[PDB]
Amino acid sequence: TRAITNSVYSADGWFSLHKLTKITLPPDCPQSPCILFFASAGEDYTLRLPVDCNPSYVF
Amino acid sequence: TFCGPMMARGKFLLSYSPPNGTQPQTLSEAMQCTYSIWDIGLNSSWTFVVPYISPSDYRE
Amino acid sequence: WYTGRLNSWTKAVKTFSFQAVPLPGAFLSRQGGLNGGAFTATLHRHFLMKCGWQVQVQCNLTQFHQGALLVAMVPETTLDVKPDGKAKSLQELNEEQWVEMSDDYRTGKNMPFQSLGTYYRPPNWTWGPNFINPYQVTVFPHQILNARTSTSVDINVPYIGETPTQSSETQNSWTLLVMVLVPLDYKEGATTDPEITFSVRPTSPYFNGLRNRYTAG
Amino acid sequence: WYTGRLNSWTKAVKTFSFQAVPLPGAFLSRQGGLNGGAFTATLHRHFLMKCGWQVQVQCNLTQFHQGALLVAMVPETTLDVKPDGKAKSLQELNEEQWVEMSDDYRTGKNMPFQSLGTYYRPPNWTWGPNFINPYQVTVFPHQILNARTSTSVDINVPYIGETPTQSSETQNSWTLLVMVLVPLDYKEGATTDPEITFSVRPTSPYFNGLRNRYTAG
Repeated sequence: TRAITNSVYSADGWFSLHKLTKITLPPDCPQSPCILFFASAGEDYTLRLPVDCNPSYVF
Repeated sequence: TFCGPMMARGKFLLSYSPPNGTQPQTLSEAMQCTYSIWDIGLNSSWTFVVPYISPSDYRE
Repeated sequence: WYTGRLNSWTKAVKTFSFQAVPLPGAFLSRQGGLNGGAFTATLHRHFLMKCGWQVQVQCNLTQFHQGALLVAMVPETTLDVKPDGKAKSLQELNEEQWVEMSDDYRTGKNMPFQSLGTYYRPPNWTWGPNFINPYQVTVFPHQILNARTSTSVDINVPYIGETPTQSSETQNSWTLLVMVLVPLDYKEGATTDPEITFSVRPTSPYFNGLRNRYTAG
Repeated sequence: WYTGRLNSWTKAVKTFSFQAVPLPGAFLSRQGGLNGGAFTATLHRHFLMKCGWQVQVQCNLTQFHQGALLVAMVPETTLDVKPDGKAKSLQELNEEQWVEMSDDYRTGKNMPFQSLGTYYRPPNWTWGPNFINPYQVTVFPHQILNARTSTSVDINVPYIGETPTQSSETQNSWTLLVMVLVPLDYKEGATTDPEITFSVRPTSPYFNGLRNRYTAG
């Protein structure tokens, strides 16, 4: 879950998004559209081996 | 058909564009039209057929 | 459902005068302040189309009004172009406000044509196949507009064409026109110079092909 | 059905800013110019209440508008009070026009508290249990408000509470809030700074007790 030191079992590469082609700008419409991203655990997501929390958030 | 080296690979894109104001130039513009993906390594001859489209029964 | 505004009726309008809305061509210029917004652009990214139409008209007169208007669907017309061979401009529309009868239109005389050039003698043009017969307009699907009972317009023309389908940017086989049967008259005080509004609906379309947005030649 | 007016969206509004309507408490002050007229007074002559709620929102953008708004039902909130422990005034509402994010709210730092007095040393306040997590607001029942498709708001929260019923003048377990996801932007000419309107409906209420009109302590 946490990576004290980079390791094979810890990191799993990266994910990226690429603009495939130039988008269309119609007459008199505003510019700079907005995109949002959301994350959620998969149906098979599972944790293990509980631990004690870091109390840093109090500060 | 391809004829080249041994340990080389690549990708190719095939497309068709009906008539319009002028022939498309950019791969971006072409991508909107009908197209297909031909991999270099999967096979060596990715056959292609242009569909018959016309506002009549025949053509000149 | 696309809606558009035409010019307003005035008593100054003569008889047999007219104006027309060539569908779907008028969309390109957004004729009468009309913007379909979806079909208009969808046509650009395609080339071949095949769809019907469904129109409507409205004009509110009042108890002390009188007049007669003729509305009909005339196919294969070519009256939406200037004699040279260029479509009219918005300024020209605002200027004319109406299409007045002329011997040229009666005879199909001044419809667009190609100049012969320097090799030939200048021929005397006399007649053409796209003449306009003012009286026999009633033959085609039509309705009347009487100030005492003029409610609205309704029509539904099936598809037509030399071929099952045609190119969008060029095809023109259906057109809507309005004619002033009886000059408008009324007593002052009620609604003066009522406006004319039009609606258009295609039916069972089938867009064909795919390509980037059409580019001017 | 009670209806009320909130402040109008402006592009000057930052992101994560918000405003809330704590039901049924807002009725006492007729928040947003709202007067139920029947329930508002009926609560006064009773003491214990148990009812649900049903809300709605509206905001009309136009073709050339863009933005994102977040609306959700967050229970057990206590953001409708000033840090001292007093609810804001109508002048304060008209001044602020919006609730801007602050580390205090992020940490629950400045929520109302009792002063210790002269016997104790002054403690350094650091944190509280009523913090606000801006990102995770989506967990509770919520919806988005995008200028391209924002139609209206709809929600129906069942009753909740530490006990089956509570006192009307004090109970607060449900609250409506709106958040500005994307700052508003648009081309000039269309609707500018659209207004925001809210509606509220209780469901299956059960008023309890009987006494004269409640008197201020």
